[PDB]
Amino acid sequence: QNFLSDRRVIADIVEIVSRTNGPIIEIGAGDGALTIPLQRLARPLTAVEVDARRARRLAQRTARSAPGPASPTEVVAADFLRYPLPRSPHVVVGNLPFHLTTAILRRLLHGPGWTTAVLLMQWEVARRRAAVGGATMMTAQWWPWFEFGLARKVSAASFTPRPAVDAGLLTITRRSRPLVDVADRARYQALVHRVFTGRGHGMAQILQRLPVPRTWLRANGIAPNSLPRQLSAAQWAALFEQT
Ligand SMILES: Nc1ncnc2c1ncn2[C@@H]1O[C@H](C[C@@H](N)CC[C@H](N)C(=O)O)[C@@H](O)[C@H]1O
Repeated sequence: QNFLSDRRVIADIVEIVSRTNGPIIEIGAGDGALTIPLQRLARPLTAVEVDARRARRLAQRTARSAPGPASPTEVVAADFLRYPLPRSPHVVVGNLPFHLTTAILRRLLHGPGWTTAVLLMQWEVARRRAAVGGATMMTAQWWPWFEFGLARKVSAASFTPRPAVDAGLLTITRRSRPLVDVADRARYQALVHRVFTGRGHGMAQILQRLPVPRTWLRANGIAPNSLPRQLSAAQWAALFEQT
């Protein structure tokens, strides 16, 4: 496991979390590198840590730095993949174990209540999720319900011990107005898969060899030679409504 040792990254994450509202849930709290600074935001906090011995040590540390028994942070010894997320508004934050990143992201994207997620993960994953240099199939598949932001790059030297690759700080925000109804999620995500894996050179050829009016692409501001990665969230949703 790679614990966050760079205090500047801690300050940066706390700065982003401080601009949000409501209760906070932290994934992989560890020794409390983020938990202790997050508790000073005076908001309700739940810190999740799968190592029970480490979770008990963290519960003592959070209580010691808290105003006292009468006033704070609940430390839960649990696997976040099995943790029931509340359906009420909350904010999620975490330094994710790099081998469980996509499973944790899947669990969060299908989960309720949370309005913002502030997550530390592998740099290549955070880059693809934030659509740096164009969107990937997974980003476009979640775009009607969420927005992704790349806050910063984080060197492997900012962790102890050092991971094999660098990291990225990713923000995710739940759209208050979804672009596609959640009931149509599986058909929407199937269409996005079909376009990213379809044969053809460019959108005009891809949409031809697929099970769309020929005037549709240019009327929606899409160049016929464009690649699926160049489409915006609004264009994917218009394509879903069309098909
Ligand atoms: N599935 C899980 N659910 C909740 N915690 C996890 C899970 N898997 C790993 N853990 C913990 O996730 C943490 C991930 C670490 N990269 C960071 C820990 C901590 N925030 C620190 O920076 O001090 C480790 O403390 C792991 O023990």
